[PDB]
Amino acid sequence: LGVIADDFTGASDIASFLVENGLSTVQMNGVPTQSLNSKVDAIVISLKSRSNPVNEAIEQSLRAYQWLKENGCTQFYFKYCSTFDSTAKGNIGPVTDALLDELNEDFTVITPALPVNGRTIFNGYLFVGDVLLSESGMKNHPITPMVDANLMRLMDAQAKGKTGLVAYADVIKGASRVQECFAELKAQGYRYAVVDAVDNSQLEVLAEAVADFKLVTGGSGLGAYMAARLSGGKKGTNAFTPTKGKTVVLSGSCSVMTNKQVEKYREKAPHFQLDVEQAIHNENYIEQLYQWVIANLDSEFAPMVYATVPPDALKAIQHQFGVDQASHAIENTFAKLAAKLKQYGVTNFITAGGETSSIVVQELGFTGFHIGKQIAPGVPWLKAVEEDIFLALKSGNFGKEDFFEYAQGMFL
Repeated sequence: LGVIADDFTGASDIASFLVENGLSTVQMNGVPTQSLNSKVDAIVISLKSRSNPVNEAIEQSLRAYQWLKENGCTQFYFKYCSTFDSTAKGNIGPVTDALLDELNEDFTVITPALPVNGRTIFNGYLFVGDVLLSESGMKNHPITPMVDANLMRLMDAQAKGKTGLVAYADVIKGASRVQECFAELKAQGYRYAVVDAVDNSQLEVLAEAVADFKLVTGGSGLGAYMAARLSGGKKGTNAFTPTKGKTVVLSGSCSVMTNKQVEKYREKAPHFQLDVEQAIHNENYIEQLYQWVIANLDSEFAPMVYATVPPDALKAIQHQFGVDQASHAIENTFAKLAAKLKQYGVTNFITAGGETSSIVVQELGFTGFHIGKQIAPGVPWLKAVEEDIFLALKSGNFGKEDFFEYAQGMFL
């Protein structure tokens, strides 16, 4: 199974869904230049093609497909947002068409639905919670505003073909009936088919119906049920975790949740607060931190180096050292420390904060990861494809208070 996602958050989202439903998954960030020496059930390629120039999105998508194809994928999934984010030139249609063309196929399904998570489709109209898409916040979206809730109309505006519908009344009759409707829509000259779902069992039916489709499109909802069918109901209970090795926590976020997670963890393990003044003027700071970390790698809980300070104290630093000057010092420090620790032999990295996580992954040079056991919603355990290194990247809002120790508790 090859998934081609139009954004990072969505790629991570569906990838977790595939794993939480029994499928071994590898999420590549961008089209890879080297083959995947690993045998997995699903490979998700994360792109930045939600609203970039349409010919770029098409070329990139075709490149992702060619790679996924070269690397064993036989079924493809074009993943987009559950709110159908696009415009009349919105790449959803162009990309679907390009993919259909390349594949020598002429029909596929459309479904940004996951009823349990407030994304329902009735009569082809998309609802976002209790209201129509056109009535939600999406109506005034900053990049891709949505003023029409009718999916067949939205797709028709940006597609080369015509969009049909498999209504609720027919989905509730089963997979076979859906296929009969698929056969009917195709005879009527439809190239795509929106499928209703006001309840999750409708995705379960569709999942079964599209079992032999060379290509399918949608949000995470369908992909999840496709994984559940392919796995036979298996869950993520047996997804991997880090094996025993040296671990380090690098916290840089100053969000309300992170500040509490740090305040709760410094109580449990060795902690060294990263001082911004020293990050910019002391040249031996990285060497000091490195020595300190490795000399505290034997405690019960991994040592933690953190920049995390209350949003109040942070704004005070931003207005004394400068927003960008202080941001760099912190990022360059974690990056150079993480590189030294990896060379030394640390195999598990637990980061906190969006920027801190990106910089550490950037420095270590990882291009993709094997998705593992879920530590918290949105925070799975990872393992680089390049080498046996595990990482837990926690954006500032995810995880409960005891996140740091918990992340470690599961593999001990």
